[PDB]
Amino acid sequence: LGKLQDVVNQNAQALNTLVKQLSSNFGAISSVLNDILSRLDPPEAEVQIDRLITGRLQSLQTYVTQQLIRAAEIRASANLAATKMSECVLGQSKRVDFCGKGYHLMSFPQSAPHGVVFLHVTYVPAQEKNFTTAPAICHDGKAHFPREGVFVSNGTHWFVTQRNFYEPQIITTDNTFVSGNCDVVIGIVNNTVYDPLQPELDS
Amino acid sequence: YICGDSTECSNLLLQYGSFCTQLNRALTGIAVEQDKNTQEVFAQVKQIYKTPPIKDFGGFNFSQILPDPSKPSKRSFIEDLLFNKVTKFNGLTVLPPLLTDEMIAQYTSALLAGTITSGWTFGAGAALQIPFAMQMAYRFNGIGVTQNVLYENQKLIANQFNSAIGKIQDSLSSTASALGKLQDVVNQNAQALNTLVKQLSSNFGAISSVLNDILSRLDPPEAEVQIDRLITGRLQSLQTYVTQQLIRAAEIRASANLAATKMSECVLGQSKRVDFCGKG
Amino acid sequence: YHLMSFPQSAPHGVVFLHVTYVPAQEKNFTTAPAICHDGKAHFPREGVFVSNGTHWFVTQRNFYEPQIITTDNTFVSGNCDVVIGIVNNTVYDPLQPELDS
Amino acid sequence: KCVNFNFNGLTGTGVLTESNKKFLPFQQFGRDIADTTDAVRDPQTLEILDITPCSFGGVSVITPGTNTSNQVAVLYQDVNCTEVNVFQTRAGCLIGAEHVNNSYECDIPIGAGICASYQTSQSIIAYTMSLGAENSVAYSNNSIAIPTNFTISVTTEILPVSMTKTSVDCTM
Ligand SMILES: *[C@@H]1O[C@H](CO)[C@@H](O[C@@H]2O[C@H](CO)[C@@H](O)[C@H](O)[C@H]2NC(C)=O)[C@H](O)[C@H]1NC(C)=O
Ligand SMILES: *[C@@H]1O[C@H](CO)[C@@H](O[C@@H]2O[C@H](CO)[C@@H](O)[C@H](O)[C@H]2NC(C)=O)[C@H](O)[C@H]1NC(C)=O
Ligand SMILES: *[C@@H]1O[C@H](CO)[C@@H](O[C@@H]2O[C@H](CO)[C@@H](O)[C@H](O)[C@H]2NC(C)=O)[C@H](O)[C@H]1NC(C)=O
Ligand SMILES: *[C@@H]1O[C@H](CO)[C@@H](O[C@@H]2O[C@H](CO)[C@@H](O)[C@H](O)[C@H]2NC(C)=O)[C@H](O)[C@H]1NC(C)=O
Ligand SMILES: *[C@@H]1O[C@H](CO)[C@@H](O[C@@H]2O[C@H](CO)[C@@H](O)[C@H](O)[C@H]2NC(C)=O)[C@H](O)[C@H]1NC(C)=O
Ligand SMILES: *[C@@H]1O[C@H](CO)[C@@H](O)[C@H](O)[C@H]1NC(C)=O
Ligand SMILES: *[C@@H]1O[C@H](CO)[C@@H](O)[C@H](O)[C@H]1NC(C)=O
Ligand SMILES: *[C@@H]1O[C@H](CO)[C@@H](O)[C@H](O)[C@H]1NC(C)=O
Ligand SMILES: *[C@@H]1O[C@H](CO)[C@@H](O)[C@H](O)[C@H]1NC(C)=O
Ligand SMILES: *[C@@H]1O[C@H](CO)[C@@H](O)[C@H](O)[C@H]1NC(C)=O
Ligand SMILES: *[C@@H]1O[C@H](CO)[C@@H](O)[C@H](O)[C@H]1NC(C)=O
Ligand SMILES: *[C@@H]1O[C@H](CO)[C@@H](O)[C@H](O)[C@H]1NC(C)=O
Ligand SMILES: *[C@@H]1O[C@H](CO)[C@@H](O)[C@H](O)[C@H]1NC(C)=O
Repeated sequence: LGKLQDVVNQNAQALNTLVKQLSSNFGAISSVLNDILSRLDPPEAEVQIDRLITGRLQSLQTYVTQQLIRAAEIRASANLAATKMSECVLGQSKRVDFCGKGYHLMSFPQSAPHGVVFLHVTYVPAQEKNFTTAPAICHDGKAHFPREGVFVSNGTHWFVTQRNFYEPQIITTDNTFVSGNCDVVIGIVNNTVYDPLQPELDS
Repeated sequence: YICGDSTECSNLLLQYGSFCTQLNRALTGIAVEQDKNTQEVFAQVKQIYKTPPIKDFGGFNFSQILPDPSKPSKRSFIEDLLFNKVTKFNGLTVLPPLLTDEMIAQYTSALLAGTITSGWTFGAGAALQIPFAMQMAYRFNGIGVTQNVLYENQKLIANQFNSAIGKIQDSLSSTASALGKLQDVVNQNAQALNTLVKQLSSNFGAISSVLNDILSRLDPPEAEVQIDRLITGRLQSLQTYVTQQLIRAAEIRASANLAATKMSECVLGQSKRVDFCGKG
Repeated sequence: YHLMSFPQSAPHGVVFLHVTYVPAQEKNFTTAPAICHDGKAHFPREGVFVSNGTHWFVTQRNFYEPQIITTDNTFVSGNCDVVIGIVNNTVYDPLQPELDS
Repeated sequence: KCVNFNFNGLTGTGVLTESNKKFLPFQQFGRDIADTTDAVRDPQTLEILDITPCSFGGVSVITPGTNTSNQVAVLYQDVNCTEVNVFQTRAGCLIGAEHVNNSYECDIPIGAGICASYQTSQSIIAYTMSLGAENSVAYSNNSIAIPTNFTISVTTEILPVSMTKTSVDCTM
């Protein structure tokens, strides 16, 4: 809870400092205001009290200025929080590392004293395999490309698969789009691409 | 700053109560949040990724933006240009950053080595190697440009990227005003410090602004009057400086949060936010 | 759901007229994660599976527009058994009547 | 050497040194931007002396928690150890910590790439911080790593929103 607890600590420390400053005499004979008033007639007391006023007012202006700058921090955090409410609770955030590390799924707000906590549920991928890969794939002169995802091979066989989770799909005109012909594509690989229609017509 | 080496003055600053301790706290929170800003911005990557020996990124040429082992501190070429373009004894000090500029350059190189070799993936999972030609075909897909428009233009795009990097070197070499933002942050801080220092030359109504003049000329019953004005004026100047610095620190923190967000969304990601990561 | 905005100036400010799509006339439907056909769990490519009661449809998510379910609105995965809350149906083959014809 | 001084009634404290500052025959003193005296002509031998500050720097006490140990280390900020186990950092002279060649993640930050921790008979070590484990991403023009599996994280984020609604009647 270091963030919220430090905000509570900061505010309490600001108040406790402002409170302690009542005891600081600012060059007046005493810091107990009623003591000055019960010691001194106004010809004398007004100088002493005016030193206390000048000190206390300067301390108060200080505290309020600190609180205005801190309120700007808190308000920037509140607008940030309201945005995570709007984008991650009421929605899903496409924005990398805005709502938790990983690809964001959802967030559950849990209230906390003078703040909010988001349980940012995030998909994080975690068990890789290495594969041989290609930008595109020649069939008969045509360079095929993956519609969604990526081309890969285990070694002997080529597959298309999603970007974010290995799922070897057999390569077919359903998951591939043609563009032009092989020659312009640096690093194209041969393969074959399945015709998902002709074996039905043959059958 | 207020009372340097005078006990006679240092006592009177205790009648002004807690002020010095909360000014030190305020400047300490400012100082600490610069390390925080720096780690929020750069330390978004948990491992120092590094580049391979063989730089065969499909025709793209990062040699100007990756480190060169020839460098004494392993900045890139362009980090060297940027470091060339951009440009005290009175209780004032400057604390070092936690990260040295070599650490910063090792992190920018990690972020960059991830970004080159692994796409967005090093932001989410572990860094996944992916060929740079194939990474750009995703980034074309990620702005609705159907990705054959990359490979069928691969050389042309490589030459445009390479040349555009070269124009950055020329612009940065020639045009010292390009760094006007950073140079203004530096200039503002230096101007504020020079102002803070110059306020030690100011009487504020005391018979001198050099404290030892008052203490060499005057006994305490008199000198307390004069030194209260120097305390008051110097303290009011210090509060002024610290308040300008707190507000400036909020502006820098907003800029850090913005940088951290471009780091996340556009280095570690690609951003769909129109005109957030450069026009286009 | 945001569409576009028109800026209008105002004294020391700006005003945006944020044109937004807001949906506003709900219908309740019986729904499923996926549809079993011949062993395969079909899923909607975009949209959701629904039924008025007796007939199953796929519809885009944000405006009820019933589409008859075919191979072309859908993607296969695996087979039925793993899927909690799957429902049966048929799923149409848009080649089959052309191939017979 | 750091001394108190008085030239003609100008008092101060500092390291007086011989200087290259070419005073013209009429000048007696030279001044800093701060109005403090930066150089002087000695009133019996008309050579020019710089006056420079007796060295100073913040005493940053590094400590593990008292809920762990009473052992402590001191960063004297900026100073050279010649003026003050002992070690020297770009941040200052570091005393009572033990320098270590191994690079750990940062525990207590000290500055200029130095961090400290309480470790193995234990001592406060100080070290050049690891920026995390160094990793060659296994790049090649035809190699890709695809994740075969996930973990559903529940990373938890904890934002201030309000702060406690104080008010103060300034009259009272
Ligand atoms: C690459 O993946 C393919 C498909 O999963 C593997 O090919 C199958 O191998 C088994 C025997 O191990 C056969 O029963 C299947 O009929 C094969 N399918 C096809 C389409 O040929 C292949 O073994 C894998 N190769 C490597 C090197 O991992
Ligand atoms: C992909 O396969 C084709 C054949 O289907 C290869 O083309 C042959 O390449 C040799 C050497 O250049 C020529 O002698 C033949 O005449 C080519 N045949 C045809 C029909 O073009 C091609 O080289 C392969 N390319 C890759 C990148 O694997
Ligand atoms: C990558 O770009 C750099 C410059 O941005 C190229 O370096 C120059 O290469 C020529 C020889 O081809 C040398 O004569 C120059 O002195 C180099 N310039 C500098 C500043 O080092 C480099 O050749 C490019 N490499 C590739 C593979 O594109
Ligand atoms: C669910 O929707 C279907 C399709 O609109 C309805 O089926 C049609 O019903 C009308 C008479 O109400 C017939 O003329 C059509 O021939 C039917 N079409 C088909 C494909 O069968 C169905 O009645 C609706 N059911 C409910 C409970 O709303
Ligand atoms: C979906 O339809 C299939 C048949 O087309 C159902 O499978 C039969 O279910 C009964 C009762 O469980 C079994 O006795 C039969 O042996 C099953 N036949 C086959 C081929 O598996 C299936 O239960 C239906 N699904 C649901 C959710 O009702
Ligand atoms: C992938 O294979 C290379 C072979 O050189 C190896 O260095 C690397 O560690 C492997 N990566 C993973 C995630 O297994
Ligand atoms: C990959 O790099 C090697 C040399 O490092 C080169 O021989 C090969 O042709 C390249 N292949 C692709 C697909 O880019
Ligand atoms: C949906 O059906 C249930 C039946 O109990 C009802 O409670 C609910 O209000 C209905 N909603 C709409 C929008 O028709
Ligand atoms: C829905 O939930 C009820 C219990 O709440 C359960 O009996 C039923 O089988 C479930 N149906 C589906 C299709 O998941
Ligand atoms: C200091 O006194 C000596 C004689 O004791 C004399 O020679 C010297 O000139 C004096 N210094 C100056 C500045 O005249
Ligand atoms: C603090 O000390 C108590 C025992 O006095 C122990 O239970 C607790 O785990 C300690 N916490 C830390 C952070 O060392
Ligand atoms: C430290 O101080 C001595 C003089 O005491 C000096 O000779 C030495 O060069 C200094 N070392 C560094 C690295 O500053
Ligand atoms: C650090 O490493 C060197 C060898 O490079 C070794 O001689 C030295 O004793 C080590 N110092 C410490 C404090 O570990």
